[PDB]
Amino acid sequence: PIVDTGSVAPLSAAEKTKIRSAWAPVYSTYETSGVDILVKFFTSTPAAQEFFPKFKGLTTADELKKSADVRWHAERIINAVDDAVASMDDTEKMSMKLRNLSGKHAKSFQVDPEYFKVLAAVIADTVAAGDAGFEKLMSMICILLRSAY
Ligand code: HEM
Ligand SMILES: [C-]#N
Repeated sequence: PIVDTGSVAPLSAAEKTKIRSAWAPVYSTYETSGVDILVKFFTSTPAAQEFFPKFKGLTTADELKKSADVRWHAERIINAVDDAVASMDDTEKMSMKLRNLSGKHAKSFQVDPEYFKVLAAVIADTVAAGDAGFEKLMSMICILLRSAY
């Protein structure tokens, strides 16, 4: 499972390899996959949607699915994960951008951080359900997201 504390053991070449092949298709169909992830997130975690002003009034899966607002936002989420994927070998680059995102989330949007690991789990389920390699990358992501709190 995905954790947002402690430290993560380094990825092995096998992990890196599978993360990359599983990520590919999700990224290339971002306009579709991105929406799916958000719909899934908000229907199972309704508390979380309140932290999103732009999505006020979208009360159904169908409404979420068809809102352009959700689509544009979702692409920014995919692009950020994609940045992490692309940077697995360069801890200094990876970290830098995530630390930045962390600061924005705590001081700018002021979100409750308990949800980072919940969203990250919807992403892992979408990309490759139960893959241990993918869950580690997602855990590194969550740790870093919590860094500015
Ligand atoms: C996997 C974890 C997540 C990633 C990769 C992520 C990524 C992002 C990105 C890339 C942005 C845009 C930053 C910018 O405009 O410069 C953003 C904004 C935002 N995020 Fe996250 N996020 C994550 C989790 C969450 C969660 C769980 C919440 C709610 C609890 C949240 C709430 C927000 C809000 C409210 C905004 C601003 C929306 C707006 O007004 O445009 N994020 N996020
Ligand atoms: C931010 N989702």
